[PDB]
Amino acid sequence: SSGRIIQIIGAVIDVEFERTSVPKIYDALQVDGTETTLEVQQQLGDGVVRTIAMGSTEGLKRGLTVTSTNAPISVPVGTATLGRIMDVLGRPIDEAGPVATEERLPIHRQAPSYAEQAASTDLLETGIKVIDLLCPFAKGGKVGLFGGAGVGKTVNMMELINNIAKAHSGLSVFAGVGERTREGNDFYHEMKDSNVLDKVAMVYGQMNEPPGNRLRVALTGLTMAEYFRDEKDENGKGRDVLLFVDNIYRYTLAGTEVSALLGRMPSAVGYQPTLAEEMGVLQERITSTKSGSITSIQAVYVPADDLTDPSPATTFAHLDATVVLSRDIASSGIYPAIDPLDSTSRQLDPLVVGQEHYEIARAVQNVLQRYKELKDIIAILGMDELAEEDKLVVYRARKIQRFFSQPFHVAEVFTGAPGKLVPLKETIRGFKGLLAGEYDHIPEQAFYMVGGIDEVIAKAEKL
Amino acid sequence: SSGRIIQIIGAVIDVEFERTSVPKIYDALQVDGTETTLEVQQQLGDGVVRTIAMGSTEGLKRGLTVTSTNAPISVPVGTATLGRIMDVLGRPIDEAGPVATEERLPIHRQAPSYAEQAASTDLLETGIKVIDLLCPFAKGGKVGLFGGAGVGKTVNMMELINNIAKAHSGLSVFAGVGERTREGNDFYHEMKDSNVLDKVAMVYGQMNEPPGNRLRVALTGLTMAEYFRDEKDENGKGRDVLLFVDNIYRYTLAGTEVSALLGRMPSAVGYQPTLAEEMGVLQERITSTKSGSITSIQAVYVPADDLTDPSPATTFAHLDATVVLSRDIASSGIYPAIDPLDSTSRQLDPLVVGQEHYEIARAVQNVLQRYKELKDIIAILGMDELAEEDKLVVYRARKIQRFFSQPFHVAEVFTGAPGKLVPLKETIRGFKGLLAGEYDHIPEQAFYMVGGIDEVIAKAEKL
Amino acid sequence: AKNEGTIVMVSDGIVRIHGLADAMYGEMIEFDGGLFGMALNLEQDSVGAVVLGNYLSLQEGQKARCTGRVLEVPVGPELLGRVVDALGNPIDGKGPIDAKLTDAVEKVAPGVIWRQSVDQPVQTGYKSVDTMIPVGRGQRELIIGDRQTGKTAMAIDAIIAQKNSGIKCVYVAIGQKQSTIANVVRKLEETGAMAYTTVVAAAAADPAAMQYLAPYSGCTMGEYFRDRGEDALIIYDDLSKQAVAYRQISLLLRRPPGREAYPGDVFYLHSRLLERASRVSAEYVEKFTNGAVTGKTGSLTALPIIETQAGDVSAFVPTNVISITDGQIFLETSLFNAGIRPAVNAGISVSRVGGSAQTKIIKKLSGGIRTALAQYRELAAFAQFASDLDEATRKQLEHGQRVTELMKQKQYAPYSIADQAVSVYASNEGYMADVEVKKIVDFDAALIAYFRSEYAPLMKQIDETGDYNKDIEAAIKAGIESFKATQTY
Ligand SMILES: Nc1ncnc2c1ncn2[C@@H]1O[C@H](COP(=O)(O)OP(=O)(O)OP(=O)(O)O)[C@@H](O)[C@H]1O
Ligand SMILES: Nc1ncnc2c1ncn2[C@@H]1O[C@H](COP(=O)(O)OP(=O)(O)O)[C@@H](O)[C@H]1O
Ligand SMILES: [Mg+2]
Ligand SMILES: [Mg+2]
Repeated sequence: SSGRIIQIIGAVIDVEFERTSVPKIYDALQVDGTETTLEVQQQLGDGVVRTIAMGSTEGLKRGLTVTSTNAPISVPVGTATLGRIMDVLGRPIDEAGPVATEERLPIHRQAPSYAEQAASTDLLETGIKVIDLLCPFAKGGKVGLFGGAGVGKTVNMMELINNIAKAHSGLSVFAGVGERTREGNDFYHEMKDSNVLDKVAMVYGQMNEPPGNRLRVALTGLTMAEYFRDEKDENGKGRDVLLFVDNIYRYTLAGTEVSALLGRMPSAVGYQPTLAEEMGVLQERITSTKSGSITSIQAVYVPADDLTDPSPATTFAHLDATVVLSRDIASSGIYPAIDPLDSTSRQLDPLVVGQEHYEIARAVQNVLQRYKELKDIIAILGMDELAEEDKLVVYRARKIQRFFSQPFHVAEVFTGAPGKLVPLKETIRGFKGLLAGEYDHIPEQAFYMVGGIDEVIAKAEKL
Repeated sequence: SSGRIIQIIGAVIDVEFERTSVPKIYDALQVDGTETTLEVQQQLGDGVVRTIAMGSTEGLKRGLTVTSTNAPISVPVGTATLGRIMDVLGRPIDEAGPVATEERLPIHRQAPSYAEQAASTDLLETGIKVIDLLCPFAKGGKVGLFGGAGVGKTVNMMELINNIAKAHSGLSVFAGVGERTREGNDFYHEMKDSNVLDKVAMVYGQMNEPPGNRLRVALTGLTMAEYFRDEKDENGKGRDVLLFVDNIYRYTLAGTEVSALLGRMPSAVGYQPTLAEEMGVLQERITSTKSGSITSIQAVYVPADDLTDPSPATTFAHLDATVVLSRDIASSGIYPAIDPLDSTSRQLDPLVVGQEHYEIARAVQNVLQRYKELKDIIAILGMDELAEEDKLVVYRARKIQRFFSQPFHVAEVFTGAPGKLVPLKETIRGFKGLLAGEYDHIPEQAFYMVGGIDEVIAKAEKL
Repeated sequence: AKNEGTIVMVSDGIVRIHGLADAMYGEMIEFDGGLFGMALNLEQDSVGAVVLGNYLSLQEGQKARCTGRVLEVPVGPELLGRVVDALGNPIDGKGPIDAKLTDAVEKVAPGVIWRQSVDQPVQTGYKSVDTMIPVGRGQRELIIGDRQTGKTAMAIDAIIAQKNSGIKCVYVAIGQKQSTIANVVRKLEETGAMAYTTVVAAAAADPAAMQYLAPYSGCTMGEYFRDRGEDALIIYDDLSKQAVAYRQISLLLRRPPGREAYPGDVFYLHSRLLERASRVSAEYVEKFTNGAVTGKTGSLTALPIIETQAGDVSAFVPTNVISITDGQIFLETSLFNAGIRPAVNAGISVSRVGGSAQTKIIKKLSGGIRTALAQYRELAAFAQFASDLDEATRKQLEHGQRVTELMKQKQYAPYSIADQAVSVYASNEGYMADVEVKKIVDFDAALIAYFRSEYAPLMKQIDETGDYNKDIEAAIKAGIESFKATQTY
């Protein structure tokens, strides 16, 4: 009923069981005297299986005794996991006692079948004007958020958490797939300082942990998010749940690491043959179903700034939107710091987003492009040519660029936690009015740090 | 006891001994009834060792008998090796009888420790304009010449020997590793024609020999130089030693040729996995300690004109002065074809060579870099649109690269012109005058293949 | 019988042992002649071990024993001013090292809850790095470039600039020839910076195991100070050579290779080493010392070095290190050959910590440098067409050229914060716009020398406090305007 180690090469352990009792695939094994965990991956005949260590391996010898739990890895779930920090095995690492619950679910599941898919497509409001107009979000879809070299992405994630919570709590879940420990500590401290810690469950997989943890932290977070999704209220409907993964690229990097460790033939670039398989199987559980929905905001780090590598090409078939950040705009004083021209979305269909929305977005983008082209001609010649032409565009796009600015609720250094969670209709109406020309004569410097048209009107009459 | 041959593949042979008489790792064995010597490489267990033959393996059969010597390969040392020619095994090949000494030293030994290291604190002049200006030598340091096939490594080495070794007061060792036999015969007769044959020792293993001879031929010359370095006289001080090595790349190539037959797995572009270790083991012995000093010059081959190739890239870090030759300069008729934007030296700092030398070198390099930058816009577009300073820079840079050519003494056969020797003071004077702008009316044809600036003036006036 | 074994094969530094049924992973193994090994491969029938000495004296048939121990090195404030090898054995010939404690070489990083944010600065002495790419205590910043670009000079200058800040330093050399190590040690001793520095040396002739294991022992020596309420700074001179040695060891043990023949877990190798540098909270120090140290935090900064091939930063190894670390400092060959020294490329150099690791005055002052350099960068194409350009664009070009000339610096000449503050303030207000592009360095040196010569109290106050108010600005302006006239360059 118990097996013994016969081979230890790196993190790969071979365990020899009896001919009758051989653990199934994905079973969880525990070594007798230690606190390490192994997960079965293959069966090689004669009662020999190939496993992987769930942690460090130093301190093991051939001949130790291993017992099987006859079940996959199971983690706690429920409301009791809110406000705590847990590892890939669900144990607390915040020094606050054990997690008080008894509901356990496996982390290996099948995707929802074909019939369970939601019978409609709907959008999700966030609060940020630029990302609500130029980069519409999809309820249950996936958002590919790239860009940024030194800008404050983590505070943006926290403010997104607070914005959705103000719209609706949703019981978000954070899963840092290979995150910097100091950045994770900063994120936890800043969430604690804003009392939003009571509606977020956190799973941490560090950079220095074995690659198995780097793969499985996302599975643990996804299982918790699924359990939160499948909780129904008195009406009988489920919750919309937000999920955060710090980098999808690190997930594929760890997958390539593990596949290379297990001795498989590499692919065209050097990845695993099963990149698409693993990425799809993970990504097919992030969907909107009949009861509730699960969204996904994930950072993207393009490998070597090339869009022909398989790493972003595989993901691009799954991202429902694209968002980028600008370092210069961050240094320019505009706190949101989102480049409009690069950032686009697939949800800009005029049938679903609205014909007026489509027209206004396209016209604003074209006006901004006209502003972009004029700078070179200004630097070469000047405004001697541009008289009665292309100057109106200059002022209009000046106020357009200043209008994307927005004060942020969680941040208190530069504003006193303003709401500014205006509906979409306000943003579309304001952009339509600005394009039409009623606010053309309004000074362009009154557009900074303004939420609605009434606020900028009050500013303009104030100065 | 004695062993017997059980398998031969090319240059690699393995022998089977009894369990109680297996030779050590670097022992030497002899095949009975033949003049073939084998050197052990690995111990494979069950009383079996793997060796490398030091000669041709034709006429060798399975089942012969091999006797051990219980010692490494030992070669003669001392003053009896001056004026003689020896092979890898230390046997004379000049048809002049046996070597008249008795001292022997093993060719394998450990490198000097960290405590017995000295600092080179003396400059050394050569009479070559570009080397003196931009890559000064140091007495007791290491020099390397990098270049492709047919760019001028041998000619520059011979000119350096002519300029330095002739006016030397000491001893010299010359090692030939995988070069042409005609060059060796020419060098031997050139030294014998003069009366400097009594100060040099020669070891020759060339490209027509099996890989076993080419593998270990540098260690013999290194051992002779090492013995000459640590030699004292009663009431007499030590002697300075000059060491010349030809194409140290053939040592690593011979190491590559036998890696697969020894049972290893290839790395990088088909290289052996122990490239850096076996390069460093040899490179750390060529050095100057507290007791005695060594000045060495090596020629490094660059395969396929690729400076990124692992062998030269690994070699780059073992030298104090690096000279790089380029085919683009050579194909333009400029000799010596030394690239001035890729040649460095540790002596080029203002504390060692003075302020004026440093400023002259920096200004020259800056002008050359600016011209290289301007080349593209000069080419695709015209030349009229350039700024006047750019035209001046172009003319000055062209004159500068003209002025770096020099006729050698050993190149009189190729061109028919007598050689020239230039002291560095005239070089500094001429380059300072050129950068100042005093010679802006001289045609650029007058700077080609001359000595000092006075010859430039005379040639321009004669034109 | 379970702790005894016989050697079977000996080749290339790898020894296969028959027996040793109780050997653990990473356990030390002793040989007959006094040499030590390390088990790395635990197969079904044999054990593969690397030798930590030299293997040429080992033969088949000898005996090996398991010691039931792990790798350890001596630690404490006695290794300062000493040169040791990868195992802590002195090689400078200055007598035995008398240490009281030893610590393991393989360790885990502190937990996430025990950490703290980074808000203390570290000065490197360079105007370019300090004012645009600041480095804080507990950060991990990478220096990357081509061969012969000046990485070692930057690292050694950073070490030297810690003379008065009172933070210990460690220098690790991997795969270098001993002459360069001796020269570096001599230069360190010349400037008086050897009293608070330790050197760990693994030369090119050393076995690959020592070159592979040196950085971890250096990290433990550095962690000694972090675990007791002080600060430290470690420097690895080449992680590429460590990766090469690890690749050789892995290939000799017949493990499956991947891209560029590197093994699968090179990323793990670098990450589990670079994750050990951080800042810890005061509670961690109180718990570790059992109340001996009460109200202080500790930190450990890392400065790894990576060398690229022809400016190809898309290779297998450099990408992992770039992703792991926070910031990067890029040095370029074209800038170095053009006279810009140091050769920092501000276009692609970042510091994620940012202004949170700066003094108040430098934080207030660096904005003008940033914006001026950006505006100069915006017009790179039309630098060769100055005839056809706008006059305002011409003035922006002028100011960018002046700043670029100002950014230069010499070697072994570190700057205190007061010097950088004075120079940057002089540049910002336009006092440097009336001189030519040339003579800017002479003007800067003359002004700094004058200020240090007659304004000692102000310089001492700025150096020791770092504050910025109206009085300080007025005094600095008065001094600068006094220099502008009544003096020579
Ligand atoms: N600021 C500087 N000003 C002038 N010269 C400098 C400066 N920094 C470095 N150098 C010079 O540049 C050369 C290369 O420096 P260094 O040895 O530090 O480079 P490296 O990148 O470590 O080289 P290697 O390719 O051998 O690893 C040396 O001659 C050094 O004196
Ligand atoms: N200073 C020079 N003047 C004229 N010809 C030269 C000079 N240097 C090199 N060459 C030519 O370049 C060729 C290559 O020379 P050599 O160094 O012998 O070959 P390699 O560069 O392959 O070692 C020679 O045949 C010689 O004719
Ligand atoms: Mg040649
Ligand atoms: Mg260096």
